[PDB]
Amino acid sequence: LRQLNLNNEWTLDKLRQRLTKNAQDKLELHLFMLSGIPDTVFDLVELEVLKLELIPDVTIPPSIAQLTGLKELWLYHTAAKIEAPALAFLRENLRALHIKFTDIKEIPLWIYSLKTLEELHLTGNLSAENNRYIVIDGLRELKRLKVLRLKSNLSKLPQVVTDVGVHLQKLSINNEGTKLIVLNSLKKMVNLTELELIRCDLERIPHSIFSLHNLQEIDLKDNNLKTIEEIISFQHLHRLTCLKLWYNHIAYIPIQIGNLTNLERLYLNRNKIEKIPTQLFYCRKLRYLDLSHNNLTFLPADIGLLQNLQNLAVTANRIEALPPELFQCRKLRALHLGNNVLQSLPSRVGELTNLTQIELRGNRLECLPVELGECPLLKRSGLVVEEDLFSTLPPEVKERLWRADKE
Repeated sequence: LRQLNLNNEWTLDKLRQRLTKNAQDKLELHLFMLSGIPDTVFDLVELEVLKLELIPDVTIPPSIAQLTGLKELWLYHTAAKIEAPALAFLRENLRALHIKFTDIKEIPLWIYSLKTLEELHLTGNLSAENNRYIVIDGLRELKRLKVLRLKSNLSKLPQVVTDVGVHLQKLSINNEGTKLIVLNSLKKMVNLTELELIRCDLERIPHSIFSLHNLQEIDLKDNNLKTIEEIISFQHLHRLTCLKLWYNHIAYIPIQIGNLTNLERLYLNRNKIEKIPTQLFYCRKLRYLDLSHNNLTFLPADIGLLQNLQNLAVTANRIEALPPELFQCRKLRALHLGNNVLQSLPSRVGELTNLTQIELRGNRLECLPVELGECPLLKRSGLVVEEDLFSTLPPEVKERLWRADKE
């Protein structure tokens, strides 16, 4: 009676109204605090992301096989019970499985029998008595995994993940402040491209990090690096293109950082850098530069050595003037320059053309240069600016911007 009442409550129309999209722009359905899964969910054929959140001991009927495009599946605090035709359609269609848990029994034993599983986030502790990576021992059977996110408060890495890593390309382990014992057991990551140690608290870089030639994304976030000294051995790794060293205790950057040229999204934000050096601007391929929340003494001129740079965020620094060299760069779009000590913007900012978003709530800009109104791609949504200095501008320029906004 409870199941059939659930079917009668949540009809297909309001479910279509409630349909949303995930981060991957895929059709998702967030079922929160439900007694079960209505068959109106399973009557769908175009669903790809079946999200199941806090449903007590549900039993999945076979009609999931009708959901022809089903690829993702979100289990958050949900004990899932499934049958064999469902397992068949998930063995031929399903290539993703997102399991969030706080208990071993919440994790079902069917999820290890998938023949197309490719993306897989296990959230919750996986280390237990006779169950430390033995909850999930069927991850050998899954031979097509490519993404493995583990928010599990983990202390060691299984070798079987290293075996799977012939096809796996992303491993992000969240441990809430627990150090793993790497011991150079990660070198089978030939296909790994994004090693993301979130809140690892390593304070050191093992050789396995700069032994893996396919790594392109390296963020040692919240690892409390007082010093970063292992970038020199990265030149054997030809594929590194983005060093997003953010949210760290990095006190200083050695001048040898000027040796690099090939980075694009150099994000060195949320650090303790005393000043940006000219050496850092020897990197010619930089397209994105985030230096938010630093102790930079000033902004030098060599920031204008970045022609392909698109977004620049030197927010929450001690910066007073933007050089004309920065305005020779035609590709500046997102200039998060706010909460600074900026005295003024030199009129050579009229050279700028592609400015899109700027933040100026804060700073010390005495009055708006009219060149800030000159930027075409910069609209009212992008020009997050004070209103009085905007009113200091001639009314007809404001009218032109308004007409561009509304027509």
